[PDB]
Amino acid sequence: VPLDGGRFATSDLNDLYRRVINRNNRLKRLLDLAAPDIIVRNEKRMLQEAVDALLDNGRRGRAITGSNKRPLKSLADMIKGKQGRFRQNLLGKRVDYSGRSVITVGPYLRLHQCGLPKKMALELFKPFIYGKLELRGLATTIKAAKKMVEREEAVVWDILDEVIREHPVLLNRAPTLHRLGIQAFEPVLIEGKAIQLHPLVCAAYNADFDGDQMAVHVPLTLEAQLEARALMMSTNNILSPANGEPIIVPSQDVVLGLYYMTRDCVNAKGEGMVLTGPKEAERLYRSGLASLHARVKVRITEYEKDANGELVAKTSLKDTTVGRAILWMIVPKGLPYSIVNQALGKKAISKMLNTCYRILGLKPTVIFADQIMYTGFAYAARSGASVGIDDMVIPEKKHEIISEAEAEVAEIQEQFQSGLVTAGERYNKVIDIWAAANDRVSKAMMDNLQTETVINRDGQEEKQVSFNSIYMMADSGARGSAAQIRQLAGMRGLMAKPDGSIIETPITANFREGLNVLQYFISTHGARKGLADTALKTANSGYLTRRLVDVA
Amino acid sequence: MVYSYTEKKRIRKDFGKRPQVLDVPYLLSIQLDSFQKFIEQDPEGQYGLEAAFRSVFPIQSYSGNSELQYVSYRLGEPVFDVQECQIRGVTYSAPLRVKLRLVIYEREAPEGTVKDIKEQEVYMGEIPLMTDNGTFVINGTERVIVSQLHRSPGVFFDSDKGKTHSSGKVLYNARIIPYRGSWLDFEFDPKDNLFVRIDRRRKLPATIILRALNYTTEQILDLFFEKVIFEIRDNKLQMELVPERLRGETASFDIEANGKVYVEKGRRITARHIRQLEKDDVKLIEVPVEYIAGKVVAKDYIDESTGELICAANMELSLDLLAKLSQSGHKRIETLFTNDLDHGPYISETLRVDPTNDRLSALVEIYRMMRPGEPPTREAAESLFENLFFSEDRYDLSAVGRMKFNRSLLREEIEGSGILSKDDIIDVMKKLIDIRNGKGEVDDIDHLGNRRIRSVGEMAENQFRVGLVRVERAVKERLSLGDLDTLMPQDMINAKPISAAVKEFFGSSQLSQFMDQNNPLSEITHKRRISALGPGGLTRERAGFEVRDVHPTHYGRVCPIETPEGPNIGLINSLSVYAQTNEYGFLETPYRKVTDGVVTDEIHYLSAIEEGNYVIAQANSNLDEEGHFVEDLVTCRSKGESSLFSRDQVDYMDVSTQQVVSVGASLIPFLEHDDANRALMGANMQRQAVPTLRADKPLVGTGMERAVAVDSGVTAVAKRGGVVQYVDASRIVIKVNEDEMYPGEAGIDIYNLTKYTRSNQNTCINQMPCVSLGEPVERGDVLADGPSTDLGELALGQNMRVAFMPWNGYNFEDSILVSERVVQEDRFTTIHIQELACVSRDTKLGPEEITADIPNVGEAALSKLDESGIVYIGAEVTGGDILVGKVTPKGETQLTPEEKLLRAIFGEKASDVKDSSLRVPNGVSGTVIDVQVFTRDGVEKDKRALEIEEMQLKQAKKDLSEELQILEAGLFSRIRAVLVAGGVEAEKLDKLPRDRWLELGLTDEEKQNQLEQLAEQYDELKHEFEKKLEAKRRKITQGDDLAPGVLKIVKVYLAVKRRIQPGDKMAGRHGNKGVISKINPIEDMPYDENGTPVDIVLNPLGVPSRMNIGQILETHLGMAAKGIGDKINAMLKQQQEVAKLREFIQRAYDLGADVRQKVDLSTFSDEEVMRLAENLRKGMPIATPVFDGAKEAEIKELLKLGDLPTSGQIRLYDGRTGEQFERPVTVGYMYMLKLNHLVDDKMHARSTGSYSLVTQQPLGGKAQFGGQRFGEMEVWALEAYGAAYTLQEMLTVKSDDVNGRTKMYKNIVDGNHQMEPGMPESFNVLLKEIRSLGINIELED
Amino acid sequence: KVSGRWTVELNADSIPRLKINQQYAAMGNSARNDADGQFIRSNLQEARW
Amino acid sequence: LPVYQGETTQTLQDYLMWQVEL
Repeated sequence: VPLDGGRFATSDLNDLYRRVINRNNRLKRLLDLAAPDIIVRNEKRMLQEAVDALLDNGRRGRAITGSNKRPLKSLADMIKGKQGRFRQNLLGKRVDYSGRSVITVGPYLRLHQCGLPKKMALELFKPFIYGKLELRGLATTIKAAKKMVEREEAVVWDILDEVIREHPVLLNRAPTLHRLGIQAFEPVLIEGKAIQLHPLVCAAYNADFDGDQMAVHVPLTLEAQLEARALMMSTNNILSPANGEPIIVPSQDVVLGLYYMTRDCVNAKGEGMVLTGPKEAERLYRSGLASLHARVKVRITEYEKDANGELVAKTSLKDTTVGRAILWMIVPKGLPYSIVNQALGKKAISKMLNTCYRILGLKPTVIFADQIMYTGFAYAARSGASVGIDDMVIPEKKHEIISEAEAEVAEIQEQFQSGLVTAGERYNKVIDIWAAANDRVSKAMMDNLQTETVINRDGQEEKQVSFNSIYMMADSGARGSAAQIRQLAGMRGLMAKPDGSIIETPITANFREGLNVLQYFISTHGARKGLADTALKTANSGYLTRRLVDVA
Repeated sequence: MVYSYTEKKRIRKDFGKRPQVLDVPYLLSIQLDSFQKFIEQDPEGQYGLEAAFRSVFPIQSYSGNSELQYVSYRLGEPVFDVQECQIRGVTYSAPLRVKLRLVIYEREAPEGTVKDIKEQEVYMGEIPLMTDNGTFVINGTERVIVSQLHRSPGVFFDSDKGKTHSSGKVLYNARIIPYRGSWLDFEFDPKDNLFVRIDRRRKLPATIILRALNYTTEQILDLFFEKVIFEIRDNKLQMELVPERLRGETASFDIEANGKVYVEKGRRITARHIRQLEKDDVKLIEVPVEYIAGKVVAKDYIDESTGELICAANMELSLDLLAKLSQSGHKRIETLFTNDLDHGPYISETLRVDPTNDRLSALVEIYRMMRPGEPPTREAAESLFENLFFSEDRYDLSAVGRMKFNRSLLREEIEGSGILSKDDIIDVMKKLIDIRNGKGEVDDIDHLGNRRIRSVGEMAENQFRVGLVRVERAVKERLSLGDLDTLMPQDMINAKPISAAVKEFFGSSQLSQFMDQNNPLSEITHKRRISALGPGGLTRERAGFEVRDVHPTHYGRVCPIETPEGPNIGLINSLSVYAQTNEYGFLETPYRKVTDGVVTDEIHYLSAIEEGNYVIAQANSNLDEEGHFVEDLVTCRSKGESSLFSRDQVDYMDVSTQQVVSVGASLIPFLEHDDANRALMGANMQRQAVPTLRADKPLVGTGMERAVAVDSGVTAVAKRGGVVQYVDASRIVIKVNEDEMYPGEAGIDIYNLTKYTRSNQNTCINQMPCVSLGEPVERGDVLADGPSTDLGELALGQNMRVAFMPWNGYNFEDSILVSERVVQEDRFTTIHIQELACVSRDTKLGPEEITADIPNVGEAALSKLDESGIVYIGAEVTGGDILVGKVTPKGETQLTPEEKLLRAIFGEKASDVKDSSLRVPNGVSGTVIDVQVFTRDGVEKDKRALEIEEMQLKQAKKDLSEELQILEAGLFSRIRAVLVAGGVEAEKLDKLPRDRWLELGLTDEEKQNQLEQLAEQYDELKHEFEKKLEAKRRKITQGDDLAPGVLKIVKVYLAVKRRIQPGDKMAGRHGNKGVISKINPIEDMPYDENGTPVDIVLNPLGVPSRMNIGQILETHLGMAAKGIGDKINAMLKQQQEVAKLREFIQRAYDLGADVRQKVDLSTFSDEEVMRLAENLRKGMPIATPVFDGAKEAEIKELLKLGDLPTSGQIRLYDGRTGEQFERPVTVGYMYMLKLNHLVDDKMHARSTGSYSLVTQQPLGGKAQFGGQRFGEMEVWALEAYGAAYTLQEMLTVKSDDVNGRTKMYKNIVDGNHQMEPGMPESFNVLLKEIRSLGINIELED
Repeated sequence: KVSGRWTVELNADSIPRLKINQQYAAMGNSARNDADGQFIRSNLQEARW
Repeated sequence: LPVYQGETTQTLQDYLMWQVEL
């Protein structure tokens, strides 16, 4: 491996050999000349040192190259360590048929599918393209086939679309911690440069659609293709192999859509309408009623598998809403209606999927997951569902609670000045009263957010659950929680941890009304602590996993 | 009233309530002030080269009576300019030459000098010179040297106790850190014994270091301990007890005092008893004999008659020994006190542990530690011990070290010596014992009063000193050997060692790295970076968990936001806006003095230590007109615990709200409404933005963009300018007015802009003029706009019209939906420039040549090549076309009839040459911007190399003749004026010069002499012009010197325009990033009631979970600003009168609370309003300070002025169905920026390529079409699936199974899909490597 | 070419060089055996030549 | 790190053998 071409300058494997060879030659030609004992013993000592350094450098002494203080890599150093032979032999090998790209979302896709760019394809499948071209008689010779593939002709594109058809390809997220980091899909050729991934499998892959990349590997033997179809297919990884809960569950922008479409509000357009159930979609789409209409009576034909291996119908006239009546179209046969006739949060649809899998089987539950994703995505967009400054409201009692807490703090400080209370007791009381004030503020803020006032049946007074965007999202569980809302409308709370302790004065402000320089500087210790904790615990978790796998 | 003629074009509205007191500093002082003082001629030798020389320059021969000194050093003038260095590839530096003095003196005379050789100076190396931007041009590439943050030399009493002790006991050690030399550590053991440790090696007993300093047991005892008299005469056995001095111990029995007994037997000691014993004079009181057995003797007592060693020092008294020592030795015996409660010996227990009692046996112990063998011979051990610590030229810590040492030991004096001292050692040990017993507090390493910063100049000085101390040895040797000579002072002064040391430091170092070049913000924040790693401090990113936290003393000194979020989080920081460096290197920050309630304008800089005493108020505190406080109770910081204080306790107040944030985090609008994590991420992602074609200002800013753009040095600012004469796409010339003009110059300032040059990141750097002809320009006004700058403001991104709503799942998690209009209008389009080079590399067969006579190639390939063989400028090249036609000679053609026939038939090829041409790498396409060719001296091929030469020569002639033309015109005007009223009209002078007819008037007055003098001056000017032109031509055509092998170099640059597409990564300023998932046609994109479609659709499900209310506030403010701009645009389109437009602009400028006074119709004329309105017609620029921004009420009010809904929401319609969305949506204008992670550089695919010679595996990470890495976790996944066949396939067929790869390829092409696994090659390599050791290994059957 | 009348230098890296060994040069006198002394003397002579 | 394990190149004989295999 020459550097400048003129001189090869072999290093780190031939320097030690050269040292040993020349020193041994000198000792051998000095041994037969009746050399003095001191000289011959000294030469033997240097020969011993040279051989020891060749076999292992770091153990005794150090041998270094010119202009670099780094030692040489002896024979053993290329066996042990993370840069040794085994850890490149232990599947540390690179692979031939592989490709990368940035991950992109494709919502039109179904569970057993992915979007593979045409530029990336026709390169991973090039031997197959050559084989098909030779078989169909479009290129009598390998050179002609190569030229035709290099020119990228329409026949080449048709042949690629033909050969890629029934051929699974498997994707792999870079940190693969459990089994589901590798799944096999059916490639669909897209015009672009980014791999399109399925939102449902994003949760298993732990992908986040911000610069994440994904590797592609092609199985070519028949056993490998059948294996990717029958063991690694993403339509076979329904349940988690760790605990047993389903690994596919709508999580975001679908939970919100289903929650919005299945909700009840009084005095909506078309309250008293009675219909058959197919008519709810015709009534929402054209005119007449809103998907939030109440007291709507629709006749639902349930199917229950009461008989052994056979299901029978049952027709009723249960009251429901237009949105639930529409979603009943998506819901399959064997499932009942009580699982739909509700507000349908996130755990509700997770239970829906679990019941569908347990009762019907695998194919109905896969189809149900796909249809749920489609309908949730559609209605979330159709709902508008924006966010604004006025969306998060601050309770009016916050000022009075802050004033009362400050007054009690002043009273405690006066008592401490009087000498009746010592420092630790005063600190504990201050913390207790501030925590109580924080809890009261949070309770008042939730009180304001939860309840809304509306007019029903000309009564002019009604209290039904609000339609605030932040409250709706938190309640549905799509994204966020009441604890995180507390920091947007209520107070930040104590938010104090220099190393372990707690500052007596808490942050009394939220992000809607801004923050002070002192408060914002105080609130950075926890952020830095958490970021450092993640960045220096990832490696420890990886090492624990490695030891577990090696021992078991 | 602010004129600011460059700013008067477009005034940015400010929402700043607080009044600014201190203006933002230079923002790049830390990088260039240190280097300026590094090479500054100082009359007194304190820092720089003057201090580096005076250290070890006086050379004294080994009793040779011949010395060497120096007079002064002078810095040479640089050979090339910065632009010349960058275009060439050489380093920017300046030669160093110092006048020396070698004096030889004769023998037998005390200091009798006979000859001096102080007549010639020697050049010793070149110092790389710093440019105007705090950056170096080392080897043609711009590099920045980061400052370091390490622990200041001194003494630190750290605790190092807790769980690491593993005994439930606290320890107290002490370390003395010098700036140079060895370290000294004084630990403690759970046995309450102290040990001395050097260089963190094996420990030693406590008092060996004391005994080495000619100290005996008696002095050590009397110095460390206090000895009581213990006067026991005539068997009285009485004790001189002082209750004030010693007390707190219960009396056992037989205790008496003056008058009544002090304490009854068996009674607890009481404060009343102590007070009574102190009030009454207490003489020597008797105690039982039990108190003697436990007590130890202070000194060694000797009997009066004989001198036996009875009662040895540090020995407990015995009852039997007591009688004989009282009878023979003496009566009063010196003893100790040794009370556990408030004291502890901790040394007398160690004295018996010492194996050595004499200094003789003690001195060799340190030698035994230092060197294992070779015992000393009474000349080595003493010399080593004296040279280790107490030598001047081997320890020499610092002035800072001595200052910290004296401050930590309560010493008034600050001026000390770099040598340690015995008394210093005893003080250190005494204070260690004091802190162990309880006398003070342990130190804190994270405290910014214990850590100092090292800038580039001082590390350069240290490296130069290290390089000079090496050549000093050679000079001394050459002066000692063969001293009988009178040669010039170059006996051993070799510049190569010093130059090699300085080049090694500057070029290849950990703290010297390529500067970021994709943003002015990125550059200006790389130059202010502070790192803890490097040659010192923290050796690795590991070994730290509380070092990387936000210490409370980081308030106005380092930023708690800007830091990377990777492995080195917390080890990389950025200075705040106002943070300055102390005299010794610590960090300061400015405050305003508060005197008896009022707040003065004066500014005091306080370091970390000083700020801990005074009570500093808060910047967000109300202020009266006179400087008084509104509220009696104000929030302040006292010692790290902020609380409330009255107005009579405060002493200082902060300067501005931007004081705690760096320059990166001060560009984020509404920073106080964002979480710390998201603010950190937004600040970190702002630096990665890549500039686009058309720069667009932000409608929502903070006011720091102007300062950042000006101070980044990326624009072209006008120095001493008055008016513009000629404006061009690449040249600006300014006619400086006479007010700012000094005699002796033409009066023309010329600026040559930088057009389309490659950056470090392969981006584009382009400057565009802003001024027009005849536009008056003041001093400090910008003239050009660098990358991502708009009229002198930092503009990195575009104002996109965002909408917050889910859209069919195309913005699912962090994906973005972008309208097609964004792609059509060429927003976010980016220009990228690459560098390709080829060398000739002459051979023994013959030199290689670029002649375009390339064999085995078609005429189509050589269509784009010139006669010389290199591409035409402007040609488009894709894939694998030829750029430079190079041929390598082969061996001589053989006499063989076959080759003879081939030569006779074809000729001109003879297989003499081989096609080793430079071709474009696969998947690279672009158009050639310009080429550059370099030919070494002595080679005059120059096929077409003269064209660039002539272009440069003509440009130099054009830019050099202008000043001469101006001077000649002035002289001609002077002649025409002095011939007035002399009978000669100006018509003759205008027609022909004629040297004013050679004074045809012949008045014999001063006129003739005046004409002669003017003719002489004109001749001198012409001669100067010719000399300058010849000098420029000689500097231009002189030729380059390259590497010995290299014969010539040709470089080719290609420019590529990259557009937006799915996969590309966008971002905001609030830590929100994303990947484009779709480019939606304009028809489908949601539209409002006026038919205008939004540009970008974003997911509203990130705001409540990431706490980014800054996004929402920014969109509302941007919507208000765009509404104002739209109203102004409509009024301009209606061609309305000036009065109404001016009144509307004034009403829009005066809106809000009391912030800033600015009024039209009194400074702006009728015309300036037109250009102001035409500039701010695409939106009203708004500036909200960091923590003093606009309020929600003011935003709602501003929305009302542009006739917009104050709620911020608006009804939208679906573009595909025309059905109105319920729950009205939020639209606005967010500043979106495009990051440097493009999908064009991310995709890679491979089927079969080139493997490595060893292990036969695919290469790697796109290194020439490499493969991808299956790993241990991936094989674990496959095994968990049970994928035996896929695993075997990935193991063998796709990898080093050499005989199986070809078989699988053949079977795939034939349509078989079958595998022949075989055996991997890496296992064979492993077997061979194991057998290369004496270990037999094989496979059985 | 130093601005006319080029001066010639040898190749520093390519040129060979030999250095006497101090350890063995400082043990010929100490050795009390005539064989060792004569051996060291002869080898010193040959090396210096 | 010192550069080692260079790439394998495709000479004429190897290319012709590759084409013979197919």
